[PDB]
Amino acid sequence: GSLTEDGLSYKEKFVVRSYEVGSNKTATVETIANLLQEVGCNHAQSVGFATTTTMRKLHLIWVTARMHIEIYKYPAWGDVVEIETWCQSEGRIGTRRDWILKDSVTGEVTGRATSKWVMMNQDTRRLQKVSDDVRDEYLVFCPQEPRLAFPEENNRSLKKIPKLEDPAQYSMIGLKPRRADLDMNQHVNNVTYIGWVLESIPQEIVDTHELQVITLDYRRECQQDDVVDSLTTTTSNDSQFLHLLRLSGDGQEINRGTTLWRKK
Amino acid sequence: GSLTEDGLSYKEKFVVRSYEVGSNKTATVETIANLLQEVGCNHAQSVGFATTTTMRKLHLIWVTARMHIEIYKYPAWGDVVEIETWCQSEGRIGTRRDWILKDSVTGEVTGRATSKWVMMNQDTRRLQKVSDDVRDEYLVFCPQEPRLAFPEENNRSLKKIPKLEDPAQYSMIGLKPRRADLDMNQHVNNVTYIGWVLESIPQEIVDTHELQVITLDYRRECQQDDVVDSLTTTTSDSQFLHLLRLSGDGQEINRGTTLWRKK
Ligand SMILES: OCn1cnc2ccccc21
Ligand SMILES: OCn1cnc2ccccc21
Ligand SMILES: OCn1cnc2ccccc21
Ligand SMILES: OCn1cnc2ccccc21
Repeated sequence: GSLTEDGLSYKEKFVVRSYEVGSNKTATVETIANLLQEVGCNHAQSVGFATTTTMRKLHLIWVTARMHIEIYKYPAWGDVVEIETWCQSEGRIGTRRDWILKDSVTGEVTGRATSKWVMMNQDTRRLQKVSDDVRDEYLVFCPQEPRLAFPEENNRSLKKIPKLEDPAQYSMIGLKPRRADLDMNQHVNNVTYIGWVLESIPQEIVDTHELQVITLDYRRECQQDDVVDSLTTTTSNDSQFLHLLRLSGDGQEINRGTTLWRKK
Repeated sequence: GSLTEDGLSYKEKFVVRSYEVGSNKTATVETIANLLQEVGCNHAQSVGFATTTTMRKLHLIWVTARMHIEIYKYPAWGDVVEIETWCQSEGRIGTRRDWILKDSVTGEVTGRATSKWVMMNQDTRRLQKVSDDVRDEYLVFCPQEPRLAFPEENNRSLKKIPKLEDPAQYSMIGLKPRRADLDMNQHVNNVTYIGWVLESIPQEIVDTHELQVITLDYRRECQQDDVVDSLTTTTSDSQFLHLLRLSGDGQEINRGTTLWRKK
C-alpha cells in the first residue's frame, strides 16, 4: 500500500483469500469490513501514528459511532480489490473516515463506505468534543475541500435508525466472543458486531438475496465476559431489516442497524 | 505466490495484518493456520485442481485427520512471512501436506507444520481408501524422494493422543459456530476447531506463556446446528490435554495437546 501523490489519501490492493469467501465464492461483508480496518491502520501508520502524541498523553482514543457499507459487487476468491481511504474533520463532533472499493482490472467502483468516529477517554469511557490543539495535529493529513464517499442529498449513511420493539421476528441468542474476536488490545473487534447482526438473518434470505447496504450504530461495547442476543424484524425485489444487539441478561442495547438486500 | 523451479512445491509471502495479531502484537496460531490453508489452496489451484477429475466423478473429497504446528517465532504485524508447502503420498493410507514458515528478511525458519489427509465419500462420509488410478493422478505433483517437515525419529507429530477423562481441570461450554466460521461449502472451517480448543486455556497461561506446539486429531465434524464443549487438563514448559465434544451427548469431535513456553 501507499499514500497517493498529494499525501491526503491511501491506497492498497488485496488478493481475496479462500477462507475469506462465502457460499457464492465471493468475499463476505465481514472480509470487506476487515480490509477497510486494515487499510485504515496502514494509512495511520504511513503518517506517523491511530492516536496523536497529545491524545496518548490525555489517555484519549478514537471510537466508532457508526459504520455504513454499500457493495455493488463482492470480489471473488483470487480477484484483486483496490481500496482508497481518507479522513476528514467534521468540526468538534469528531472525524469521518471514507473508503472507495474498486475492481483492479476494470477500474470500476464496486463499493463504498463511511464511518463516524468520536474522541473518548480510554479509562472513564467519557466522550468529548475535539479540542483545538488536538484537532490541529491531524488536520495536516486530511483534505481541506470536502471529499465524500456518499455525496447524495438524502443518502442512506445519515438516516436515523429506530429501536426494534419486542417481539422480534427473528433472533439468535447466546452469542459470545472467542479470543479470535478480540483485537491486539483485548477489545471485541468492530467487525464481530457486524457478524452478530447478520446471525439473525434467516438462511432463506442469505440463499436468495445479496447484501447491498448495512448501517450499524455502536452504542456500547460488548466486554469479553458479556453474552449477546441478535434480533431482526423485516421492515419492507428488495428486502429491508431492522436490527438490534443487546446484552443477554438485562437487555442493555449495544448496537442498532439496518440492512438492505437485493434478489440474486 | 508461485510453484518453485522443479514444480514440486509452492511458495507464497504474506504481510501480517493488524486484525490478525493478538495482545503480543504478533500473529495468532489461528492466523498462521489460515495462512497454511491459503497457501495449500493456491498450490492446488496452480497445478489444475482441490479434487482430481476422477475424485469429483466418484464424489470423493480430502478430509483432515490430524494437524501439527510448531512455531519458534510468531511474525509481528507488518512483517512478511514466506511459506513453502508440498504434498507426499503415504502408501494408500492417504496424503501428507507439509509447510515451512520463514522470516522473509533473515531467511530463518520460524515454524513448521504437517497434516494427514484421508479420502472420504462426501455423501456417505465413509472412508474409501486411495485406490486405482486416483493415486496416479496426483503422484506427478509430489516429490518422489521423502521430504519431511518433521524428519526426527519418534517426533511430536506422530505421538498417539489419549482421551481426557472427566472431570476436566478447565472448560469452556456452549461454543457455537457463526457464519464467519463456515467455508465456501458451508462446512465449519478446520481452523475454528483450533480456536475452540484454545478457549479452555486459562488466561494466566496466555499472559505468561507462548504457544509452541499444537497437535489436533479430527474425528467428527461439528455441524452448523451443533454446540461444542472445550475441555482442558494440565499434564505437566506447560503441557495440556484437550477434548472437544458435542454439548449434549458428549460425542467426541477432536482431541489434542498443546505445549507452552514461558515468555
Ligand atoms: O457470511 C455471512 N453472511 C450472512 N449474510 C451475508 C451477506 C453478505 C456477506 C456475508 C454474509
Ligand atoms: O487515525 C487517526 N486519524 C485521524 N485523521 C487521520 C488522517 C490520516 C490518517 C489517520 C488519521
Ligand atoms: O488469540 C488466540 N490465541 C489464544 N491463545 C493463543 C496462543 C497463541 C496464539 C494465539 C492464541
Ligand atoms: O489436495 C490435492 N492435492 C493432493 N496432492 C497434491 C499435490 C499438489 C497439489 C495439490 C495436491
